[PDB]
Amino acid sequence: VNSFSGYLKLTDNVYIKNADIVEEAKKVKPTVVVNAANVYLKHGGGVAGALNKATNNAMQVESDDYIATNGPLKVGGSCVLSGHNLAKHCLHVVGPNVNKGEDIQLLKSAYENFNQHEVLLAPLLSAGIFGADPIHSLRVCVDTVRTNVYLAVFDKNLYDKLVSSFL
Ligand SMILES: O=C(O)c1ccc2c(c1)OCO2
Repeated sequence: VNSFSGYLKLTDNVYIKNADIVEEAKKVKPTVVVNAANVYLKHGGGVAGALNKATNNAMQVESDDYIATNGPLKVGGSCVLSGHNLAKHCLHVVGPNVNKGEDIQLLKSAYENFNQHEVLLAPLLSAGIFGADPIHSLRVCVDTVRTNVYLAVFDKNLYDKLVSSFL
């Protein structure tokens, strides 16, 4: 049994809810929250900007030190950093950004990072300002992630379309 409430069960391991990822993290304090990161861990907008704002910029300060030591992530890659006030850990995952011309086949590689964590609160990778089709992102998630994933969707309209169209 876990703390996650109000989710729609899609499969054995994937759950979905219309919720503010920030507000959901603050309520649950999950072991892992996933950030929709870029390779530079520059948390300007979208999910990343919202998560970072909720940490009062501590996520960005920590991320800048990580990049200064390790250099950029790979598209499809990830790193584990602090979850600050939101979670124990933040898994920063880089999905391909279609608005930069990145290979959408890297979306599966991105979701494979979730399999290193038994339970996660996450957004749909490469959705929103990353430019991919969220219906496609949900399909790759279900067909890739084997661990227990609780997906938070920012828009009620998109949430309802994802559920109605789910095979
Ligand atoms: O919370 C936000 O401001 C935000 C902004 C962009 C998003 C999102 C959340 O879900 C995925 O796309």
